[PDB]
Amino acid sequence: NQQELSSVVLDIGIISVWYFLVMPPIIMNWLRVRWYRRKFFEMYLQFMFVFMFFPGLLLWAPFLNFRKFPRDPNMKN
Amino acid sequence: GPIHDFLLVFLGSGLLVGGLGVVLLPNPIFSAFSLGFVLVCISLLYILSNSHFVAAAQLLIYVGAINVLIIFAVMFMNDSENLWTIGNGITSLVCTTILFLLMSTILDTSWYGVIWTTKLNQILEQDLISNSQQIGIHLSTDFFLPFELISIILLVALIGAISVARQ
Amino acid sequence: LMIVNMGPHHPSMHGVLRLIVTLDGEDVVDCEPILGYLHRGMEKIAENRAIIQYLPYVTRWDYLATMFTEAITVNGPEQLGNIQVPKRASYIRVIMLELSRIASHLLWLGPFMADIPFFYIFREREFVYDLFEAATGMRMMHNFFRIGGIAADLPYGWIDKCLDFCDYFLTEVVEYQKLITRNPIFLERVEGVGIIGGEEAINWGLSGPMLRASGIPWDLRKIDRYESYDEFEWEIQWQKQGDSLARYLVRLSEMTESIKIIQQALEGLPYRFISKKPSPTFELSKQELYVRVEAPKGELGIFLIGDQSGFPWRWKIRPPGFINLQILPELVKRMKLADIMTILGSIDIIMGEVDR
Amino acid sequence: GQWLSSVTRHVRIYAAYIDPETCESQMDKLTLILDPTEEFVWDDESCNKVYSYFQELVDHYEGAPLTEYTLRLIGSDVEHYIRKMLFDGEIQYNMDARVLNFSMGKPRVQ
Amino acid sequence: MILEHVLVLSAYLFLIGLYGLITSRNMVRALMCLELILNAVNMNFVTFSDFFDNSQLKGEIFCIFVIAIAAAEAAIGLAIVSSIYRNRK
Amino acid sequence: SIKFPILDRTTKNSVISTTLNDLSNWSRLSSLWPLLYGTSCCFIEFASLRSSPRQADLILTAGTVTMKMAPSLVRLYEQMPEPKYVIAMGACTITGGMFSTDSYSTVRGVDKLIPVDVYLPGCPPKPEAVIDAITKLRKKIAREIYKDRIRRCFTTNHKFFVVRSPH
Amino acid sequence: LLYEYDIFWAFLLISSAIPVLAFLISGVLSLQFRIRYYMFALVFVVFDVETVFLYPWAMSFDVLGVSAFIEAFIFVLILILGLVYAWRKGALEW
Amino acid sequence: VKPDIGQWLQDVEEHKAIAIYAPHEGGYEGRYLNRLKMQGYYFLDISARGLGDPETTLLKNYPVCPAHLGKQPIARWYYPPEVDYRLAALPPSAKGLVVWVLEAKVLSKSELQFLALLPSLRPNVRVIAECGNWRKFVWKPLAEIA
Amino acid sequence: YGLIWIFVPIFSLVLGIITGVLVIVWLEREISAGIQQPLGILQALADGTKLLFKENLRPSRGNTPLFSIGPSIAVISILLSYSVIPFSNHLVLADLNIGIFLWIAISSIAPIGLLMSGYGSNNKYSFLGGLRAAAQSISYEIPLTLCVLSISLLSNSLSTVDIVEAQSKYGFWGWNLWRQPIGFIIFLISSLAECERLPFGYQTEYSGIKFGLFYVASYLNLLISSLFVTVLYLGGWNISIQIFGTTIGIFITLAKTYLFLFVSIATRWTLPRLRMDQLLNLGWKFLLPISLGNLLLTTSFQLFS
Ligand code: SF4
Repeated sequence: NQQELSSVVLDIGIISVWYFLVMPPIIMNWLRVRWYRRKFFEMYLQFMFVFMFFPGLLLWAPFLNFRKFPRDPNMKN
Repeated sequence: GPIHDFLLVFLGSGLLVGGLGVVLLPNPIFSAFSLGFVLVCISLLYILSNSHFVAAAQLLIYVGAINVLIIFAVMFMNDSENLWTIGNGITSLVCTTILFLLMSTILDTSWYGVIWTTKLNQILEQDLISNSQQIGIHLSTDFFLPFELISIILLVALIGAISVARQ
Repeated sequence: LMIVNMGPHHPSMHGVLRLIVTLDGEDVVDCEPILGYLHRGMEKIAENRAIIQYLPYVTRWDYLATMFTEAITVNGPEQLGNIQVPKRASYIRVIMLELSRIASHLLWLGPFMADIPFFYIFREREFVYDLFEAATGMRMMHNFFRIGGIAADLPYGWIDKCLDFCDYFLTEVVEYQKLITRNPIFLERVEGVGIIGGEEAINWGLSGPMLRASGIPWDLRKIDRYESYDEFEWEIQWQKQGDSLARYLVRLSEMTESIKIIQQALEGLPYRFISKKPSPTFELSKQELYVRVEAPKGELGIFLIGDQSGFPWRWKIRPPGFINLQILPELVKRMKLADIMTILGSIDIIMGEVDR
Repeated sequence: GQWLSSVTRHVRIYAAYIDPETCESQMDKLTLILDPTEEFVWDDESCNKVYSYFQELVDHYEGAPLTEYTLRLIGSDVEHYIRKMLFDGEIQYNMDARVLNFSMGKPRVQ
Repeated sequence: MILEHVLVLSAYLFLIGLYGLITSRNMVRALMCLELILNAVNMNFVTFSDFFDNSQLKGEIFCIFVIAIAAAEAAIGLAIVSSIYRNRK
Repeated sequence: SIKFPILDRTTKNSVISTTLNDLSNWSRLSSLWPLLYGTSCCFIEFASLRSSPRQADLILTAGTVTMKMAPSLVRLYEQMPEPKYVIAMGACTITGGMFSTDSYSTVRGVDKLIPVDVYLPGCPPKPEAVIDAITKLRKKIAREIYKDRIRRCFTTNHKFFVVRSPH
Repeated sequence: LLYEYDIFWAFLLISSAIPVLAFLISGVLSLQFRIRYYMFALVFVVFDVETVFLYPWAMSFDVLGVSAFIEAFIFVLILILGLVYAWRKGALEW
Repeated sequence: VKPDIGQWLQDVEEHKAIAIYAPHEGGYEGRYLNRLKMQGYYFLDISARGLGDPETTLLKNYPVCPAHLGKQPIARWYYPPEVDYRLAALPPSAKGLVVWVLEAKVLSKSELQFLALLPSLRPNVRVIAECGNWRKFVWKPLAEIA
Repeated sequence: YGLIWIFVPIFSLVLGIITGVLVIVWLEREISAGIQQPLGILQALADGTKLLFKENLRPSRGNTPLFSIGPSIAVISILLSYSVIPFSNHLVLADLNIGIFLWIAISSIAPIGLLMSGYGSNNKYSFLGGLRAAAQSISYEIPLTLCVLSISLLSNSLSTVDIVEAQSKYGFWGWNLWRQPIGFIIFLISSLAECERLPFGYQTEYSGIKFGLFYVASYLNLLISSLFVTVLYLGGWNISIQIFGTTIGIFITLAKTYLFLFVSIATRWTLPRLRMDQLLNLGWKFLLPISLGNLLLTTSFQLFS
């Protein structure tokens, strides 16, 4: 019988869309750019981070755009 | 409300058909797993009976410790064989008449009228509310003597099970 | 006495074999090894093919070390025709044969440590196959053994990688040696099995690690003066602890002895690729010649009765590990289902030379 | 062990208690399972003809011990009979499986 | 409030396990029926403690004790059955 | 000379059903997970790239198959019967390999034993060849739309007793 | 009172209806005699009942002094004497 | 990924010769082949990694030449053609076209790819579904370089 | 309103544990890609749909109800005990006066599912494997509940939210790492060893959806053992040495369960099988007496408290 909050809208939905939109591309980018430049301490904390930060990566799992150009090539397709 | 007592009647029907599965199935394995279903329903009835440490204690001890060894001995099938094991005319007669006495005893008794009485020793002493704490204070020092006795009973049960089951 | 089926897809990966046991309880007591699974019929086809046509066929026998098979099947016609191999190509053959012995023992202890991981040995194995690619060009399917020696010459990068292999390899070997002294689960899970002694391993059929497990300094190439073995450093394992860890010390000492032979042969260089090549095609004679070489599993053998034709009249192979498979019916009597994995590991066998 | 058969494409001996498609346990009832992989057409009248031909072949070819060598011989000449039946056009192909490798060769313009 | 129906279910168990305890081919089916009888008495004690005795949980304490003794009985009965299974061939 | 299919129509022509078919087919083309099946010269690719013999429907035959291997192999395909197919990853699962002329106890390919989608060059290629093979197979399954769930059993049998002579 | 486990009944209902529904959507859309482990379970059952006794005592030990301490000390003394019996006999043997 | 558009079907019914520029990143290639198969068509496979003289293989009944293992004779027989027998491999009438799925853009010779695309213009029921040298994305460029 | 607000913590918890078992699958794949050297995140859902869309594969044995409910009870024996985890000071599913005791009961009904699996499969392979799996679930239960009992004896409470609060009084040293590291080692070996992971089948007739049920049941067993590692020894939401406290506390406990996932998978890859004899030698003659020993130690130690 408390109702300590009394907020109708835009309290946790804002934090939910923040954590589900701003976080996962930077998290996946840190997974990309630090794939080799890491200590096993760093890989340990990155594994803990990607374990903590899983279900936001659902809108970024099929999409992959800036991933493959290890040269200076031309689109000769 | 109605979901509570309808869940009670559902557990009753499932538990009675599981018990008839214990009694009247050709496979003893099927009977043992119907016993497991019955004891899950017993634990759910004890949850319904507001006795939750009792509920998970019966769930812990009586399929997790009993029915494992039951199904061990049932899959290791051994051998086959006035209240005595002589049936088809005796146990049906005494079963029906003791069933009729118990149905005329339970149904023809105003139980809630008796719940209205002896109400002073269930007013739930205010300084504690928690069920497992109350079980522990009534079990450790109040009924101290059977608590000390089942230690001896299970000691002798373990020692006799070793001295028999090895041979 | 519930009969185990012992199916084709084993929980381990050491070939396909059949080891039906009555196993009263968990104690296995009676073994009936059924074979014939990975069978090709090498003898009749080898009678139907020439030496240059059964010479691609010598790859399906001990493919964890393919240098031994083609080495003995080319050393057959060399001593048969009495054609001299020069010292340079013969010593490079010694180096690559001991490197294949290294490869055979490490590719034994890889999946053996996996059953009882893969990249703990594959860090070495990538440079090992780089050495095989710089030596002949293939991974394990080389065809580079002629009468005069190696079919090609060594390039200028392979001798540098051979110089670098010693301080690339021996350090991780001695880092892998201390594990059995440290880790007591190898002191408690493979300890005990292998209770045969020396007077009994000579008695049945045994050779290789099962014969050197009893403290016998046994070697074919030391008894038979072959490839100047008494010039190089030798230490044949006289380890007399008997059991499976005695066999593991046997295999560590054999790898270290081969490391010492290659390390003394790094700067030897005493001489062309193939001596006596006037013509591409030749024949064979008719003698009574049984040639053998020191296998990593113990006395691989080639039996030959000639035809004075293009085809050999008789071509029978004595594989080391198949004679070494006879002792498990006697090493099955008082062990467990958790022990037979260690048994079929410590035999050190693949089914390529078994059925053949 | 318990399996005693010489099972290939379109010929499977399967001497077991198999009335329906549920396998079992093992007996003298040789259940000839034909076309596991859906490789040809196999109309029901032609299947009855091939099954009757196989029945006549196992009736005239028995009398010796029905061990595995007779099973190899009878599956082999049953496959010869199926090949000479499909070559004469009694058995067309399928083109409803995911391979259709034309296992007996393409029919010519001859 | 039909909550007195769980007593009727208790008496149903107490009759069916007793019927299975009389007519039983082997021993372990009758032992399981005996365990259903101990369940019937057990849920009777739990129901009566729920209805009447909630300050002291005397019915629930006795539930703990009767399930302990049910465990001991089942353990020794299966020990006897297993010793029979050893002593037959 | 082939047979004729039915080819009536495509009943599941909504956007949701074809979307679910495409997603389930692409996820089916994504999750290979072979039961390995090595035990031969093609086992060597496993270290560079379960145990329940009814689980993994997407097995590739990476082994030298013989005549004595064939009854267990067709039994294992009976243990993977309906959903998926096998990939021949050996010249001996294709043509009998290097012993295609004169070998008696070696089958000339499993192309007379089991339906095969993809044929390999055979003897241990590079470890990315199996990756290209499963990618091709993924392109093959992506062409498949689960055949619109269209089902036929032959059931050819004689109930006359054979002229048997056991041991 | 149906407040402690009021969400737990719905949790049970969802979790119990989901495997049968999974079976429906998967069906529409496409003699040993070893008694050593028996003997382990036979020691297990009585040690498990003794743990069940140890559960509400340690729940309710805070309100009680050294008296409940020596109560369960005698109890676990019986327990460890049965365990030493299990050591010294042919009980585990594995 | 998964851009919901049947524009590749419009390309295959308009141009019928498109280089499927798509990686080795799993099976993201057969979904348009599955949409062509669900339209009532029939699709069969080929590969240009070992296909030489492609117009002489799709037509003109290229020879069988069974590989004898030193035991049988040469037996120079004439096997039926690739796509003529595939047009003969359409038993019903509802099959509108035949898709020829080609999955090898390398070792292909630009001239012979134009010859094979002209052979897709020879029969009206033939669809060329060649590869596109494995780009990173999914691109359906037509036969312009060939 | 009468059921939506009640259903949505259950729904959010089921979605959370599905994401967690996705984490465990791809995280064992990531540690295997570290020790063995994007699309891969959805590859685990592709695995789940490959195991989902399959054949029923029922043989001719007449145990069809037990064949149905075998892997079902094997799933229930983990899934029913996710109502137990205090991720923060809030967002626990129930108040749950007996916190970990219900988990011990639901983890103790797992050999019922193991024996139902051993009988649902008409194979002596899975028969012997169900006997072994049920026997090791039985055998490793006693030091498990012993160290459970010792932690609940330190806290003098069984309800998990109370013990999670109770660990934060002395501070960083107030956790049960510095109170019972011996019992922590007990809970480590009991957590890793029980789920057929640290030592080692029995699915030789279960396929299709039932194989996926055993799959998700094993990895959810790993999930719930890891979450009890968090709420017993490492702490629930406290880092001492409104709405945002819940959001940071769920991150704290997920970092702790990721820590235990990395430790558990690494210890799996660096230890072999105990070969089934040292397994029982451990759990009966060694692990159970030392669990009783540190039970006696924590029993003597709570006299002054
Ligand atoms: S084709 Fe050769 S390498 Fe491949 S599996 Fe067969 S025998 Fe082995």
